[PDB]
Amino acid sequence: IKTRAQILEAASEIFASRGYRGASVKDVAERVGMTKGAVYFHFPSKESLAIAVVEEHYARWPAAMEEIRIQGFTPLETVEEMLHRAAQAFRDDPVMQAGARLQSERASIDAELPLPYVDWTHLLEVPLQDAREAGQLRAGVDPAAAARSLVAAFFGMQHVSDNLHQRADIMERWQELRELMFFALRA
Amino acid sequence: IKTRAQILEAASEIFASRGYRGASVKDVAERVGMTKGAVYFHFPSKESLAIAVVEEHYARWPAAMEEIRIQGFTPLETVEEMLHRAAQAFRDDPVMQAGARLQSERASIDAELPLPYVDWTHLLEVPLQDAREAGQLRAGVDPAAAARSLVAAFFGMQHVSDNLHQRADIMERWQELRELMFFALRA
Ligand SMILES: CCC[C@@H]1OCC(CO)=C1C(=O)O
Ligand SMILES: CCC[C@@H]1OCC(CO)=C1C(=O)O
Repeated sequence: IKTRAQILEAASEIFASRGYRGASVKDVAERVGMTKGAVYFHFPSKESLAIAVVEEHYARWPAAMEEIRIQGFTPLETVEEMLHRAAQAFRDDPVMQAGARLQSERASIDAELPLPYVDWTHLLEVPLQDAREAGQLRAGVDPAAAARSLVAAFFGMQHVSDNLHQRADIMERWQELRELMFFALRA
Repeated sequence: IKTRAQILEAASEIFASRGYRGASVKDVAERVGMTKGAVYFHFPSKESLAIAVVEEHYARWPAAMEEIRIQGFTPLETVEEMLHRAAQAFRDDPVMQAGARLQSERASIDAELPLPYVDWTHLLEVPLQDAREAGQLRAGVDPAAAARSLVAAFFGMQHVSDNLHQRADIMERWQELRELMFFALRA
């Protein structure tokens, strides 16, 4: 039988390609192999399905940061590698593409989706605090401000890449912007 | 009688507050003082009205850059002051707020709106080229890349500010990000 993750992947594919309005639970059930009633057991409405997709595209990242940390990357290199991985994931992964598209549509999706930006901001602030204490971060740079700036800039870069080029050029666009941001952050 | 600009301002107010779907020509006509048939003389459909709002929120900026240039600001200070003025304008001006909201909604507005980002990218590239030739721009920084990075980062900053805080904190959010970007751009 199909798992929650399998249903979520199918839902992600459809939301990424069609948006919330154009997606249906009927089409998710067909894609994934099961009846609508069976899907509703896992996700009782289209709204709850959308929420689960957005939540998942955030909740995955703490574990990634832990994987990087235990390899001994410095605080600022940890932030860099997280954003590298995010860029590849928006490029490739339907759950990320769907999470972003659902959040793009938030003003006209009647569903209580998680607040954008704040999870990644909170996530990155921690290594950025360590970077400050360590002497890695340029004097006067506030870690909370750096976290906000990085998340907003990265968000904007990936959004532009999506809107204009379906994220095909995302890695180059991130490289050129990251070079400036990290030049400004490094002591 | 009402001018095109007056109709466009009323339309902007409604689009900014309600989005494209929730806006109507009927409500624009009521707001501005005139019959729907009289409004349709200027803008034959809701689509053409939306296009005019988005086009206007871009077309205004070349003149602003000229006003700054003739005061003798350096190439990089010209870029800085343009983005300062953009931040205040998104904060305050319904036409800017509407332009951004209509572009946010572009994937589900059936209207041929102008491509986002490219006008501002082209606009800023010119002074950034001058900055390079002048020796103002850090060695190795490509002007076209800097223009893209600045537009995407600024876009993201203002979007986050809108989504979370209705742009109330936009000037502070821009200051902290601009400090990093321009630290990285200046020779
Ligand atoms: C560092 C990822 C920033 C990010 O990009 C898309 C998106 C979806 O709203 C984001 C978020 O909410 O944090
Ligand atoms: C420097 C302004 C960047 C900008 O912010 C909102 C928006 C609307 O799509 C933008 C654009 O298209 O260039």
